[PDB]
Amino acid sequence: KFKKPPINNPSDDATIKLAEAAVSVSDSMLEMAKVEKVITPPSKDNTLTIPNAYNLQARASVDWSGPIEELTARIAKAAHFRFRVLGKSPSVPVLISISTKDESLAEILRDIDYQAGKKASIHVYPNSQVVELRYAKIY
Amino acid sequence: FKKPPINNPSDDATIKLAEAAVSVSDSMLEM
Amino acid sequence: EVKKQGTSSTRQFRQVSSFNQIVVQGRLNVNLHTGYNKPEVMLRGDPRDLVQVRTIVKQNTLYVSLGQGYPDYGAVTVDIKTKFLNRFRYEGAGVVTGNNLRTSYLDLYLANEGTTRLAGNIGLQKLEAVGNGVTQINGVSSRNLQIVLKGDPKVLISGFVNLRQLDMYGKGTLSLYWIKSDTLTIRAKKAAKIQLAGIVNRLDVELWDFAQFKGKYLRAQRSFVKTHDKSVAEISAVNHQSSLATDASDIYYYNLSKTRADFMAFNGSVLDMREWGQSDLKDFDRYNKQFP
Amino acid sequence: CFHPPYNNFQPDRRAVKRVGVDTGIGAVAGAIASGTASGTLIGAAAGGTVGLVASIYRDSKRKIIRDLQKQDIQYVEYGDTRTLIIPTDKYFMFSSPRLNEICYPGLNNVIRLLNFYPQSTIYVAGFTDNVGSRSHKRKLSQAQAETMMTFLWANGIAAKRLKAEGYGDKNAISDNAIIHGSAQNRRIEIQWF
Amino acid sequence: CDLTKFRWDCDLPVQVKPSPASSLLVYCGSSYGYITKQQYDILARYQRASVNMVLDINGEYIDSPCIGAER
Amino acid sequence: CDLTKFRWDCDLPVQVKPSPASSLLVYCGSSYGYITKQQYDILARYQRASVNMVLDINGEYIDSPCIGAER
Amino acid sequence: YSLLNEIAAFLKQFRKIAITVTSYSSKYVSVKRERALTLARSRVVSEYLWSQGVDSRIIFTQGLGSDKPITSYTLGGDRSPNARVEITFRRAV
Amino acid sequence: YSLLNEIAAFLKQFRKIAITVTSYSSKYVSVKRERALTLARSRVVSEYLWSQGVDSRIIFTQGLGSDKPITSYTLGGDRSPNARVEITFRRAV
Amino acid sequence: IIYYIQAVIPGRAWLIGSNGSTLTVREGSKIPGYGMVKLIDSLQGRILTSSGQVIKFSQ
Repeated sequence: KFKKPPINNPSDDATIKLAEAAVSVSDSMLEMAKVEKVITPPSKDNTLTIPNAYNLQARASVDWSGPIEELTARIAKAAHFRFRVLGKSPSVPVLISISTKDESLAEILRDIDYQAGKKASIHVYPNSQVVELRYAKIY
Repeated sequence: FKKPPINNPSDDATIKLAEAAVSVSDSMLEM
Repeated sequence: EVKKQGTSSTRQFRQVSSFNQIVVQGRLNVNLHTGYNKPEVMLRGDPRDLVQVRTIVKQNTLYVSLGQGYPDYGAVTVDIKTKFLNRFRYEGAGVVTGNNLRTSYLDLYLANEGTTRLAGNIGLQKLEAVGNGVTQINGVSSRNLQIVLKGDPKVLISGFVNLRQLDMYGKGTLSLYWIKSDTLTIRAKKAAKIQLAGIVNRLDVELWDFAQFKGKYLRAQRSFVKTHDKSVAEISAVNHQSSLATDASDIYYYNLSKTRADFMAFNGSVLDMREWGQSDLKDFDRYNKQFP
Repeated sequence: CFHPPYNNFQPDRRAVKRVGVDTGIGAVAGAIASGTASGTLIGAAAGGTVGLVASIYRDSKRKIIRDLQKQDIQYVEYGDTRTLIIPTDKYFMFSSPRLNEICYPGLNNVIRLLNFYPQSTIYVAGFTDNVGSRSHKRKLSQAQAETMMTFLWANGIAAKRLKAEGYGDKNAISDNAIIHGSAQNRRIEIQWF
Repeated sequence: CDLTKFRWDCDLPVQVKPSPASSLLVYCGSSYGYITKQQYDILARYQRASVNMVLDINGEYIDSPCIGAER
Repeated sequence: CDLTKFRWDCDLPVQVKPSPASSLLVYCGSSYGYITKQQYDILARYQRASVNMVLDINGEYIDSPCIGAER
Repeated sequence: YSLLNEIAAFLKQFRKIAITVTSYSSKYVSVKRERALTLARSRVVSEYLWSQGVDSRIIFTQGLGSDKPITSYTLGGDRSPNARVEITFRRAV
Repeated sequence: YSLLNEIAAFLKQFRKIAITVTSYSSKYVSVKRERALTLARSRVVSEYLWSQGVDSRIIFTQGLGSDKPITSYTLGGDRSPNARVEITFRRAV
Repeated sequence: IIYYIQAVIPGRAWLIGSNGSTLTVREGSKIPGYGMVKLIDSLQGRILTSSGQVIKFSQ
């Protein structure tokens, strides 16, 4: 008999078209990220504003697609850090969607801060055991 | 007896869709 | 045969031809010195063992052994000033001291509690200890070196060593302070303690039983670590790490290699054992995440 | 008799198990047929011989390759350079170096086939499709190839006989512009002499 | 404290005034006191263990939750 | 090199700086080095034979394809 | 894995927002060894439960080593009563 | 030519853009002799395959003489295992 | 000149140069650019210098 290794389950043309579109989108995203990085490379890491500590090395697998504040509060509670909020929450919510698996709470907070970007910023003070989410001074 | 993931990409096109999503999320994070 | 005790030590001067291998037996003190003087030996001791001591040079080897029996002599000091050294073998529970022994290659073969001290740039390629002897070498530079231990000695080495192979069959203890190796192969069998610090391009460790390999601070680019029943190894791989713990064995990886693959057979364990509090603790990636 | 997760990397014993069962059934049949010690011995000998021939068949290289083809692993022998192609899609957790232990029959068969060549030099090369970044594909293929190499080394293969290298989308045996070809490009190849 | 035994029972004295020796805040509900560095470390260890650490004065419960604050 | 035997296994040292002796470019993927005229000739012979000539540093694969460049 | 499958079915029976998987063990070598072992165990169990998809937005993981035992009978190794894995959650609504 | 006809039918069963016909042979006289012999053999086989029209835009031809053997058993002339003609192609879509 | 650790042991450290110049440092010693060294850390691979900046294993 003659065979080749990857004999997977039958695929649908809906998934096939979605896969082609997703590959094109991924290539465009790659080019865009590369050109922006060349234009202006990053200079500062957010590990300064979110320094890791003990009990921030507890791990979590998150699947979240809601406003930032509830996820940050849950992360802080699981890290046994008091949650503090600065600034006025905007009328348009700072939605985040983090879909990870088995990564530390400090790394999840870093991802949340990066995804928030110019809308919100997460800081961690380990001496005070405080996770602080501040909504930027736009408006 | 261990069972495979329920959401495991086991389709010829689903696997490519999933890696494309992974790459898009990675490039988003880099941006 | 008469007892040496009851007399005071006296100075003696004896002429010795140029030599390269020095085999010493029995209990005594051996001192090695280097200078502008010709090959010379002075034996300080009671004026009764000065004739019972045999100092014979044949075919570039000097035999400092017992002569006409061994009634008693353990307080005799043999200080040899010589510009040529290529080997050293000692047995008989003595005290050996030497410094500034410039060399390109030699061997030390110690046996039975030879308290040995070296304080020079001794570049060697082969080491051997029968057991129960303490070795302290301060300053070694080699492009290859091999240690095989069959007893229970305590040898510690300083300098830079291009260690290649290490074999342990007894309850020995060994330490190296800085090593710059390309391919290290360590095989430990029974209750052997090994400690090595430095860099390694490809390390391959096989511990069999009760063997401890405190390889932390020995950053290996590639690690091939296998531990068998009730053995402990500490590794700090940098690029690629491959580990297998068979049963009741332990592997602790103190560094997060870019790629990691560990396996457990019966009850073996491979743990991270990092601080969790380092301000720069790198987290696992897509290519790092292995779930035990 | 056999632990499903790699049998603790311990030697496997289908031959002895099968011959033991065969002598057991043969001795039982002979005892039933005769009721005598000589008849029981004859039945046990018949069971031993039938188990010997059955295990000689089932331990053959051809049967191992047929079983690997029943699984989703391809075998290619061109000259004296033998290649096993193992799909990452089935033998690896999605986009991760984690080996798929649910497919342990295939991994055990790969190890058993590689055991037939104690002197061969094995190269394990990893490949991914065109999706993702260049660095991502390089790193992922390297990690998958390294995991397979570590599995080979743990199951009783010397560390000197193994080399693991990871190419990205560089060397393709199919067209990445189509779905099935892109899937065929996601593979690990084990080459030995 | 004794942290393992079975019931992890232990005692942490509290100093209300911020002494140079004990200047690390602890918020026992709405009532806050000050303790030392070792006391804060072991309280944080108990918090990681997720153990209630109610404030008692003269054997009388006053406030339930204890959370470390600025050092 | 040994080009026939069975596995055509061989080794080519690479000098990063363009020395007068070794000034012929080789593009090992994205990493480029310099080699000599005889080395370039035998590399081109292997390229004609269509043999992968991956770059290895300390026994570690770095970059797959080798293609000759300007002399 | 059959036991883990039954536990995954149980977790799938409820709707929840966050599960927590915690690991405790008897003291064997050192506090660091126990902590690392327990964190690895929690990671592995959480990974399997996550793969056997449960209706859980977050699955927190932690190992405290030998910090909070539930029984004064500490004799034994993994057979000891206070060497365990706790999966705790709250039913959502 | 019956074998070449079967191979031509096999090639016709697929759609492709470029085939490659390569020749290797054992060392007989000199490197130039082997190279010329292998190139001529590839030329002739490619000519016959082209005449028995296959759906192939290009049919590359080459002979490396004795450059890439596939066996350590070099004993023999044309009976040597590594004295062969390789027809390699890729199915187009 | 930038410095990275090649290996470190409790008591002394071994550093490599920007171009590959080896160097060995005791607990208190001197290196160019960084001045005086006052603390080497073993479990965490960092050495503190009087210049106010830390040198760590290169990535």
